[PDB]
Amino acid sequence: RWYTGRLNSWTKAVKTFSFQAVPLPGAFLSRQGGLNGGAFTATLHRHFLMKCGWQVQVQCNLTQFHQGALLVAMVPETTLDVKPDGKAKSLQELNEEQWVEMSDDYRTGKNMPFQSLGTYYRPPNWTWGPNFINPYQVTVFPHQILNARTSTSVDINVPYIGETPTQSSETQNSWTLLVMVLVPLDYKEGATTDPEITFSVRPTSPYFNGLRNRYTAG
Amino acid sequence: GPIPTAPRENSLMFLSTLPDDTVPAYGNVRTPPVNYLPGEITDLLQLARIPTLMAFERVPEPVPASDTYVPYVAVPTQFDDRPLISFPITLSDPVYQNTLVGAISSNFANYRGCIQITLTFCGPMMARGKFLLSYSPPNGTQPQTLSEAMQCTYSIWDIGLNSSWTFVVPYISPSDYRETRAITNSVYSADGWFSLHKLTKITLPPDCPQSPCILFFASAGEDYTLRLPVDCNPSYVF
Amino acid sequence: GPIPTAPRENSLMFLSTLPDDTVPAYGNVRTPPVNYLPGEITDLLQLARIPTLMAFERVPEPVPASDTYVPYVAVPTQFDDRPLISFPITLSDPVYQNTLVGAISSNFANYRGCIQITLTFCGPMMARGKFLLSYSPPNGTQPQTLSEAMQCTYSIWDIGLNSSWTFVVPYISPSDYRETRAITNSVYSADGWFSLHKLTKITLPPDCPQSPCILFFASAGEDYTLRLPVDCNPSYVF
Amino acid sequence: SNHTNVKFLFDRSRLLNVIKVLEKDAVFPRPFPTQEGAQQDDGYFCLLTPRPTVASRPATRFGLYANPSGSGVLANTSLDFNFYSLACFTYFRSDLEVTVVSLEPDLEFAVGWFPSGSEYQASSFVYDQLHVPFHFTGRTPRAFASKGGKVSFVLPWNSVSSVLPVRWGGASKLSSATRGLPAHADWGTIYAFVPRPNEKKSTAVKHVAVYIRYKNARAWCPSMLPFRSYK
Amino acid sequence: SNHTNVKFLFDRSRLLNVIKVLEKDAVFPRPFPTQEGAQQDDGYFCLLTPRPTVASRPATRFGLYANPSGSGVLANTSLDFNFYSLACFTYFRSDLEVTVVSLEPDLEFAVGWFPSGSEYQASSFVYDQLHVPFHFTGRTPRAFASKGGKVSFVLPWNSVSSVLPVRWGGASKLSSATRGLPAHADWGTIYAFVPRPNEKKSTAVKHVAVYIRYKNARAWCPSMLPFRSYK
Ligand SMILES: [Ca+2]
Ligand SMILES: [Ca+2]
Repeated sequence: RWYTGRLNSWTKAVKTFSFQAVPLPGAFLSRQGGLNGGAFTATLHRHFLMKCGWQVQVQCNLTQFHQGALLVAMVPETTLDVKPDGKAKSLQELNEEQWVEMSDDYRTGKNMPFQSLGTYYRPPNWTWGPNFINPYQVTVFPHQILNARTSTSVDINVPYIGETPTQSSETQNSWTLLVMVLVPLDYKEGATTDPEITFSVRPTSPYFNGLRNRYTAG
Repeated sequence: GPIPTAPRENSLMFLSTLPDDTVPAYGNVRTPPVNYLPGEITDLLQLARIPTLMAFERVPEPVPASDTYVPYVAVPTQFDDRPLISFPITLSDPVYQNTLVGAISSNFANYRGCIQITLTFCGPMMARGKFLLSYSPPNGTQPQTLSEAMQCTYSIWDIGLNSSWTFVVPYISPSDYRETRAITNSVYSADGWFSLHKLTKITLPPDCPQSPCILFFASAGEDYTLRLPVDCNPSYVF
Repeated sequence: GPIPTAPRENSLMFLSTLPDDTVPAYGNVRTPPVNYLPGEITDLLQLARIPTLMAFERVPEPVPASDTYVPYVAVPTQFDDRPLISFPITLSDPVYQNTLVGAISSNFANYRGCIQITLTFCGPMMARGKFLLSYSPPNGTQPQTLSEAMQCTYSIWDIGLNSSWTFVVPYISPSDYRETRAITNSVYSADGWFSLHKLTKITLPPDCPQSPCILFFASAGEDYTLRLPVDCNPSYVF
Repeated sequence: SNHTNVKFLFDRSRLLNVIKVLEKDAVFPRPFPTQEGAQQDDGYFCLLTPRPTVASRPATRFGLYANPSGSGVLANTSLDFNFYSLACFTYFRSDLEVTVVSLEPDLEFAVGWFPSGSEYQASSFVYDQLHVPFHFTGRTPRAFASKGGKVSFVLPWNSVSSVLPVRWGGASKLSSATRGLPAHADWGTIYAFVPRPNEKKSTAVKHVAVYIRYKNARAWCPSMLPFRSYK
Repeated sequence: SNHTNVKFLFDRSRLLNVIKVLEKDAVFPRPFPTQEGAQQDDGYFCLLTPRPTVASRPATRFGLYANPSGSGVLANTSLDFNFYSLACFTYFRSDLEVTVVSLEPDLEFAVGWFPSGSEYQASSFVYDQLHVPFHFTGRTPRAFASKGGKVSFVLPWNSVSSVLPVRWGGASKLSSATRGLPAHADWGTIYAFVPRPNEKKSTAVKHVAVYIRYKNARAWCPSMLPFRSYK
């Protein structure tokens, strides 16, 4: 069955290489943007492993007299949730900032978690990381476009992936979504203003394993 | 003879795992028949499945010898909503250590398959009772409650007649094997906990001894497999 | 064993391109099936043909971020007898660099075949128009005039409905390949220029946004071929 | 040629990094964080994968000592620039060819190895007033220098994991869950030592490096590659 | 793999122990007990089995010089920790692969051998004012260093006994019947010597060790393995 949530408004203040991202299944875990999964989401904790695909939709309001462009693409094995603070994002940070813009820290991945040296070792000069983002290369991924001249919604499906045939329900975070502004928003004044966004999801062929009680507490 | 050939960067060197042999010494060698001897043994897995004794602590035993890490447990008069015995699913614990499987694995890298878990009791035969058993896969908390155990991989053993019972682990692993060494209680090796609860309290006629004893075993199952033997440590020489 | 043989002036030496292998370590090796994973990828040419984004400058963009070398261009209200955009036919330019083909070639010596050139527009759909396109082979002057472009390898794209269009270079070369590295704008590699002219000016109804945007792509064609991969540079680590 | 054949493409050797020569049983560096006074033998336990690493242990970010002075001990890392700049894909698996490269001319040495995630313990025993680090023999092979020698060898895939993720987005542990750290994605560690007793420990200083080659690999799915600053 | 195949399992080499380099015909150590003044050449007659041993003669218990000083001469022993910790069986038989390991760099040496229970006698003769220990030639093979060299070889089962008891409970002799001592369960003794006359005896001191490998073995019946102290 389908599941759906909401996302902020595409605003004129947003620019090219401005975006936001969503993790799978972390969206359900956080009920991100009002998202709710319910029965299977609770089942997650009672089953120590799982394996499934996905099937999604996204929507946003446009009008003929708008110009600008947006992009949607799934990307796996990313650490986009990690902030420069070194942790995944709570419900407040993205709900507040509402649109990320590219910077060297994410063009390099330097924000990834790191270790405390202790007094034993010299402090390094952080300069590089492998989880960078090169936006010019993202067209390789199959993707879909939402633009005033094109559409107001999109649909995509993806398979399961992972270094093992199945993975822990709690830790498996192979797939991540990102949505980015291809061209800044604009329209002759008075038209549909700063449309909001929504997203829908379905898993495909999900199979729970490792049956046990709900998540022996932390 | 003299002809262009291929050298190597490390010709004639010695590595501990050299695969081939060298010049022999002599011919005319003769050896006697071993036929009169019983049963040449070929593989570890042949013997690893024989039930071995576990080494559970003796509940603050006050003897000057102190602990008695021993395969048996005594029967309590009282019970609580927490197992008689619990332990992580980890090969490094002493009850694992001195088993056949534990001794083997102590010189291996990774493990695969499942193990046989055998159970035993030692009290007077005029006793009737039952016990609950629950394997707890990895979770966010070590099981305590009987109801929790019921949610876990669980079964109940009838002590009504048989004072012994057997069990085999299920092999669930995202990897082909699992790290044998207890480097850390991590997703690579650690696989939750076990639990043990007494289903109902004592039932005995007169003159029967009180608070009897309970015994347990362990040994490999048919599916168990290990990988990459590893070197030993001689500190026990001390 | 001991027999006359053939030595070499550099026996057992190490060159980066040694063609053969050496002694193995162990037997008994087992590996898991990768069958559950999707689509093992074998060759670069499989992916190189996916349209990639170009990096055209943002016409003196005044943002404190300064330049925005970006695949798109904006629609001008005026036009001149000189292309909207022109550039030499050379793999080293930034618009080439960060493409699939550019990233590949950055670690190759020479190139052969042809590439796909894809075009795009971003304005309101109530727009009607046309554009002229002209590839300029090497000559004594970089094309400016529309008439000059018409003499060059040229075609016209209808923006009437389709806001995208494709093109493929023709492979003309006195040599089998051409030097990939921009050592100099020389007969070995450089192959002229490209030009872009708008055929007719704007046509829009009321309420439509003004001066819309134009987008473009690039990716390898079927005939493209490279030679002799080359080593990289890590300075981007900075 | 058909160079674009990836399997053929990467089957060549390249440097990993240097390490210091050993002269006794060594204290393996402690898990982080590490404090002054916890003396340990850094710079000999040669990790075996070009991933970002630090002090014989993996790493996620890349930081380096751009400055020549400061407080504390200088760690060491390892990156395969060629392959990592050419690695526009997601998952990986292959075998690994490697060969010894001594830095000191005229060297006599012995080397050893243990696999991925294989814990280390040597200690030493006195052979007639002469300590013999246990590692002189043990579970794993060894090779020796012909007063200098190009020792070469290969190792297979070993991890319980089905494949190697080129770049990663999971979490390492149930606690202190380090993102971007797939632990079981290497081949272990080696160590080069003089064939002399601990008593024969010398004042001289020696160093050795190594070259590594990919064998019969397999690759999956796309992945990005670094951008270049336009200046 | 099928590592659990015992025959495959143990077919790898490991150190036996060190011995001193010889420079003349030697006095074999006398049978115990031995008294001061009965000067004898201890520490060169290399016994050839990892059983507990003492002064080129077998041993039953294990005792070692945990203290650095005392009265008398320090003997030497030999134990194969890996195999003896893995030896959970009763009877045994196999062949034996072995290779030389010189401790002194840049050494020139010659080595010899004689089988299990083979008594020793060399003496020496003067070749033009130069003594020639008879052992320079004799019943058994010899091998030499290429200014250093990895001399290797193998030997078969030799004892009149049908098999080798892993651990033993019989009695050695009709008199002084030492329990736990099966005498005829080894391969003999070797000896490394300089290819120089006795007159060329030098002040310098040299040492050599050896590695040993099991070949095509056969095993019978279970047996226990050591317990570990829980502390
Ligand atoms: Ca040759
Ligand atoms: Ca020859």
